[PDB]
Amino acid sequence: VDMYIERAGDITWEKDAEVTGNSPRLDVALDESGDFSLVE
Amino acid sequence: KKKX
Amino acid sequence: ETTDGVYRVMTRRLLGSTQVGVGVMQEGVFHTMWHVTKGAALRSGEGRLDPYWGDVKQDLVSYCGPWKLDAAWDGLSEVQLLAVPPGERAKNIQTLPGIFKTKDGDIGAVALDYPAGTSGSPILDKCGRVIGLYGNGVVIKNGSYVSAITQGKR
Repeated sequence: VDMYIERAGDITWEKDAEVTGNSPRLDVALDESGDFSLVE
Repeated sequence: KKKX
Repeated sequence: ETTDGVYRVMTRRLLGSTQVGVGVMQEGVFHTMWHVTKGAALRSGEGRLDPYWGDVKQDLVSYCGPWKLDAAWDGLSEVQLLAVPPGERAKNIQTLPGIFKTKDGDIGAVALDYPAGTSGSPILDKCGRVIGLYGNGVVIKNGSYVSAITQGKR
């Protein structure tokens, strides 16, 4: 399998950008395999 | 979602 | 072959290509999420980049050298996801992070939903520094997604 990279852009902050999405506060756990899960 |  | 910037991580077989993720080149080191490459070597032009460090629990891997990204979310300010979705140009999305509260401290987290191959897209502070990578997260009850701001140790 050929895994390769290709440039996609410069890393720059955009002035006057679209502000979207909420800001949830969640209780989560992280297992040794790198998986997050919600604490119920 | 890695969680489309 | 290691110029600074954001990059797509692609795979090709006999047919076309598929974008499996994204990563950041900084200080001659390529940074992405472990689940994107599983530490496989990466072709960059005519060259080969080899895995240097990684951690499955953090879901991170670096190529060519140690993890270089050390900027941290300030816990207060809005950030930008520099999303690089498959088949779409890079775009900046500004958001105020929420929080993953864990037994081992809090982690900023962004409630933005993109295809699997967007994994590894960088999250930026107002100075343009990479405060972490997008794409290791949880699905909440309504089906939407929340990604940790995953940052390594330099």
